[PDB]
Amino acid sequence: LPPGPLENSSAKLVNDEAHPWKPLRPGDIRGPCPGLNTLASHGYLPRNGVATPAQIINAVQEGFNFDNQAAIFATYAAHLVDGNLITDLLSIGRKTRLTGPDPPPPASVGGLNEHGTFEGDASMTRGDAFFGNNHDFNETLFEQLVDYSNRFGGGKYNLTVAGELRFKRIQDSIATNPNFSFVDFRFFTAYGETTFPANLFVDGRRDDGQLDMDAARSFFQFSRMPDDFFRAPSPRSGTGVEVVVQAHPMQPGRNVGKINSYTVDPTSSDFSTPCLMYEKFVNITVKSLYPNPTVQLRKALNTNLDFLFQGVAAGCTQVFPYGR
Ligand code: HEM
Ligand SMILES: *[C@@H]1O[C@H](CO)[C@@H](O)[C@H](O)[C@H]1NC(C)=O
Ligand SMILES: *[C@@H]1O[C@H](CO)[C@@H](O)[C@H](O)[C@H]1NC(C)=O
Ligand SMILES: *[C@@H]1O[C@H](CO)[C@@H](O)[C@H](O)[C@H]1NC(C)=O
Ligand SMILES: *[C@@H]1O[C@H](CO)[C@@H](O)[C@H](O)[C@H]1NC(C)=O
Ligand SMILES: *[C@@H]1O[C@H](CO)[C@@H](O)[C@H](O)[C@H]1NC(C)=O
Ligand SMILES: Oc1cccc2ccccc12
Ligand SMILES: Oc1cccc2ccccc12
Ligand SMILES: [Cl-]
Ligand SMILES: [Mg+2]
Repeated sequence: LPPGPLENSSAKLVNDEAHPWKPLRPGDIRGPCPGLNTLASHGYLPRNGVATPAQIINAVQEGFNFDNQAAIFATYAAHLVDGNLITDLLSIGRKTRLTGPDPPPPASVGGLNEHGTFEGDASMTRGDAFFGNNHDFNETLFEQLVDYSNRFGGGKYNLTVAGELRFKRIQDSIATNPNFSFVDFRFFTAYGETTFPANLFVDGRRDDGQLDMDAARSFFQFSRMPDDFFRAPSPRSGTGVEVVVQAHPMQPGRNVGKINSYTVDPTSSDFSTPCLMYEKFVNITVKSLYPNPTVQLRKALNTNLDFLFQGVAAGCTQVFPYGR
């Protein structure tokens, strides 16, 4: 079962004796998420970067005070499209035999590195998949984050910086990635993610939304908590996302095989239709990976889809692609 919320959600030291940072060993997997990467590199998750959904939910709550609903939604969304539903294992990065025997095509079980399932374009510190690497820390992109922090955040990363950088990244992908896609699930996650450094990488004794660049580099590049890092003082995920959207409101769309051809997609969900984002994720994205599953897969899909629905913001109706 998905873990419940923390019994005690106070700020506390999370870079502690039981959770030291260690460098990668051969075979250890890190991916496009600096949060999960850091949890793995401090042993909140298995240090090889392969974990169960329950391990992931417990780690994001314990290590960073990610809220339960967001933890559940993200984890089961990722697991459904990138994880092995039979073995209950998900790679936080590149596809690995460690997640076990694969299901039939067209399912990929590609880990979080898979492009276009969860991971997508206009990431802050990772390049678009089209440019060759959607997962490793990129120094040039991080230096741009520092520059935007200097220009809009007084040297710190905050929601104002997020609003400007989010837009810059979109516009750079429009200008250079002929395959740029910015619809549906990615349209939502691209905004929320930009709040996470301000909400979750800021020491919880401050919780002031102003992330310094030394801490930012430590998390984004080295998957390492600052010495003496306290987690956030209460559960939170994407609060302040409205600031980021309001800075430069966008419509969902994509380039259409050429640069500078961004074309709005009226079939995509947007922030006015959050339930549509959920329904399309299940009916189209998940169903297309598993169009006619065999018995054990069908049962695992339905279980994980029920868990996903627990993380859906209130008011949406559950959909059942494989029946009830
Ligand atoms: C709850 C389970 C989570 C999963 C499965 C997950 C997975 C992912 C994935 C696949 C991405 C790539 C999005 C992209 O293409 O840019 C991403 C982005 C990101 N995640 Fe998470 N994430 C989770 C929770 C968290 C938490 C708790 C934090 C912070 C503590 C966090 C911080 C970030 C950041 C900062 C980015 C954007 C990095 C960048 O653009 O350079 N995530 N996440
Ligand atoms: C919760 O944890 C905090 C910090 O570890 C501690 O001070 C407090 O006594 C615990 N109990 C409650 C209910 O806050
Ligand atoms: C290009 O976008 C398509 C969907 O429009 C996606 O299937 C594919 O993985 C993307 N390729 C790259 C390398 O960006
Ligand atoms: C990092 O991002 C920059 C700017 O988009 C790009 O030129 C470069 O190919 C990427 N990779 C490396 C290793 O810098
Ligand atoms: C970010 O920092 C800048 C400069 O200190 C400040 O003007 C702005 O109000 C801050 N934004 C947020 C959302 O804290
Ligand atoms: C998803 O499929 C369900 C039937 O299982 C249907 O009721 C619903 O309208 C569909 N949603 C979308 C957005 O296709
Ligand atoms: O927008 C989001 C909401 C909740 C969780 C997320 C995890 C990763 C990336 C984006 C997320
Ligand atoms: O309201 C939201 C919009 C987009 C992404 C989010 C991620 C987490 C939590 C809330 C989010
Ligand atoms: Cl919570
Ligand atoms: Mg990306």
